[PDB]
Amino acid sequence: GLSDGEWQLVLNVWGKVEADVAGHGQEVLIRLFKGHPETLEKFDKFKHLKSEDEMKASEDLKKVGNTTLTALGGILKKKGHHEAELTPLAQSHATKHKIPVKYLEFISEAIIQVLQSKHPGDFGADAQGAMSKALELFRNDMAAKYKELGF
Ligand code: HEM
Repeated sequence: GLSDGEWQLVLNVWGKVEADVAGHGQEVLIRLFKGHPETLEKFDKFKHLKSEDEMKASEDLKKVGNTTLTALGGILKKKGHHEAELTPLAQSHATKHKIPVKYLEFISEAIIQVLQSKHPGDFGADAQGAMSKALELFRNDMAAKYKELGF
């Protein structure tokens, strides 16, 4: 339940992400791995990255980051009516990448932390609150799909 007004602030912030998705994507993943290092273990391609300097140099990290944020933007733009963009995501993350719902909370916070560090003048009190409700709706739908898949 975001109001139209909140969907709008979400989409205005998202616009800044879209002017550089791969740079924001890389920062988001280095923020999650620095803050919850155990999340790094689900990424077989990144098992072996040892420093922030190796994460910054990694070509595959830039790509997964990019892919992650392109898929999130596609959902957000649906404004809550994302059942179909969401199912395949839940299927893959539940059954193949095996991501627990808590990890969805860690990535939500890295996303907020990156928007906050990069766009402080555009990520005021209002945009913070709208963004945060949108990520929460996203986690709650994911969790519901998980339960339904029997996980
Ligand atoms: C914003 C929430 C997320 C979105 C939108 C997202 C999106 C995606 C997409 C679109 C793919 C590629 C296709 C697929 O396998 O479904 C992918 C792959 C993957 N995701 Fe996520 N993801 C999210 C959260 C996470 C989290 C929190 C983790 C682990 C902590 C994770 C782990 C993985 C792994 C291990 C892969 C395979 C990557 C590879 O080596 O190519 N995802 N993700």
